[PDB]
Amino acid sequence: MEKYTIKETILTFNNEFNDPLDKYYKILSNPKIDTIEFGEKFNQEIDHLIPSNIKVIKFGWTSEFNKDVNFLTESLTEIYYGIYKNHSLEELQNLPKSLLKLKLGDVFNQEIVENVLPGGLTHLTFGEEFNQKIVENVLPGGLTHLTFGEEFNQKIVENVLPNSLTHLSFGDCFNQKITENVLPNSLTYLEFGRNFNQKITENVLPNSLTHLTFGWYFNQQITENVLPNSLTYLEFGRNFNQQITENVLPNSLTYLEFGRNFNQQITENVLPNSLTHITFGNNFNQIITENVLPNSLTHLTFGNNFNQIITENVLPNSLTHLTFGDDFNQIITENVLPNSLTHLTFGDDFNQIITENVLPNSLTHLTFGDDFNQIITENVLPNSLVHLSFGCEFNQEIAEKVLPNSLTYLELGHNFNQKIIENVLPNGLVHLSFGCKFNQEIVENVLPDSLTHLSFGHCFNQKITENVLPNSLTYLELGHNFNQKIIENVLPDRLTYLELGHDFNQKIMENVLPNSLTHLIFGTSFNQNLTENVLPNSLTHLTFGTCFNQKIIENVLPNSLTHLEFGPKFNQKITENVLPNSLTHLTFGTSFNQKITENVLPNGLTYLTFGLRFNQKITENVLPCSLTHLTFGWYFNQELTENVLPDTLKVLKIYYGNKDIILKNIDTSKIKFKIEYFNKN
Repeated sequence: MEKYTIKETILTFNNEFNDPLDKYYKILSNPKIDTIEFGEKFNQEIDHLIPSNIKVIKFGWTSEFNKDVNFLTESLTEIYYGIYKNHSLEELQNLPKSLLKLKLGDVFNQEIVENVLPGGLTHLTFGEEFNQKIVENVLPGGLTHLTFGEEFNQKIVENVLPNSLTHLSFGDCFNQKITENVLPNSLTYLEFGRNFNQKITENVLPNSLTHLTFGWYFNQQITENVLPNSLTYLEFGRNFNQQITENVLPNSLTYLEFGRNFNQQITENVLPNSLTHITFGNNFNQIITENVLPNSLTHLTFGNNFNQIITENVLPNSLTHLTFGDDFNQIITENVLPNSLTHLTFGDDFNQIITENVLPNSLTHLTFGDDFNQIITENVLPNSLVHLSFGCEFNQEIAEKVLPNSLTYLELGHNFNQKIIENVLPNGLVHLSFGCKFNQEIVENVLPDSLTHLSFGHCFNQKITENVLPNSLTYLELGHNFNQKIIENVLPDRLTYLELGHDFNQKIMENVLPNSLTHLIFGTSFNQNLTENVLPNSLTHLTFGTCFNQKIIENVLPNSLTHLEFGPKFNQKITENVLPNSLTHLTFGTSFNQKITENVLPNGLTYLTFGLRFNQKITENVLPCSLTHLTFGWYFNQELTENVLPDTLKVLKIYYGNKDIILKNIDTSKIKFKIEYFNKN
């Protein structure tokens, strides 16, 4: 929060770092760093202050840097400038001939002429404001990637783009005609920006283009033999809404995406059989008939407005993924969904009855939307289904033979609150999740013993008695309102994770928590005293919630515990032999402010974090002898001495505002550990 940081090869300065570099040469000469990342505030000379090991200088788009730069290392290969950086043409002419990748500053807006940009450059990106003409032999001859900024809107004529270019991206304002032989024969990716709305005729798109993306305003017809036979990816923009007739989409296309406004009829022999992915935009709402969709289609996504009926032999037998939008709510009868379909997702509005042999026997994943709320009877859900998710409004009874034996994942939605009796949930269910409103009794032999994960929503607040929870349960999450006593022989023997909710605040007696539990999480309200042999001897992680503020005496915290987190309100004395010797990570909450004497903190503790309000003196032989990471809070305001800190210490985390008081008696220039500062904002 007040430093620089090294990761892999990239050194990143602080986002607030604005200091001269004269003294960092040593730091920057570290032979394992390739790049420097500067931030928002840095605005200092970098001319002769950069060793030649760093080959990439990335400034970050909001950088405040605007210094004249004329002596970059002749080993630089990449540099990217930010929003406030300008250039003179001299500066660009002084760029090193090693440069391969360049983003110009966003202020720059002067005509670049011949023999200015580095000749060997391969990647060029113009700044936001650049909008000057470009003529022949201006762009480096071996350029491969060219990206224009927002404001560029100048004509591009023949032989200005290198015949080596593969990637071309226009910005928001570009809107000039593109004529024959302007786009290089090597181009593969072409992206137009917001305002491009110009006709595209034959022999304009090269024979090598694979990816074509239009932007917001493009809305011109696409005629026969305009799209090359190499195109595999075609994405239209918001406004494109022209009819696509026969033989205009090439026979190589695999991905087709429409934008918001496309809403034209699609007849036969328009969608090439090669297409695997089709996505419609928001407004498409035209009927699709029998032999229209390609026979290779695997993925089909409708937009929010689509709501036309789908009859037999419309969906191809290749389709595996089908996703409906908000508005779809048409009846689906028997032989409509192909027998290849594995993933079916409905949108908000779908709420039609689904009868016997509508859902194909290949379906593995069925997701309903907000409104679905019809009864589901026997032989409706197929026997291949593993994953079933209901939406907010489903709230119908689920009878015995409704859910298939193959189901492993059941998620019930916000409003579901019907009774669940025996032989409803299939043996084999692994994940069961109840939504907000579920609050019905769960008696025994209801939850399948195969279940491992069980979580309840806001409202569940029913008793859990004996042999109710399945034998294989490893994960139990209780919700906001759960506040019932948990008794002996309720939690099963393989439970490792138990999370209690906001309201839970009942006493826990001795043989309640199983000796398999490793993780215990108390909610906001828990504030009951914990006594001896209550917490099991397997527990490694203990987290207290907001309100827990009871004194912990000896032989309460188990001898297995490694990670202890107190909550905001915990503020009780901790004396000798209370924290187990196994502890390695200890975190106090906001309000803890008690004196800590010697022989209290386990010596094997490695991570210690005090909270906001802690402010007690630290004397000798108080801090653990193994401690490596010590963090104090905002209000800590005590002198630390070198004889008080253990020799193992690696990192001390401190509030900057109080450094002068905390480090009064510490030569920062002779310590073996690293000091990290934090701010209030």
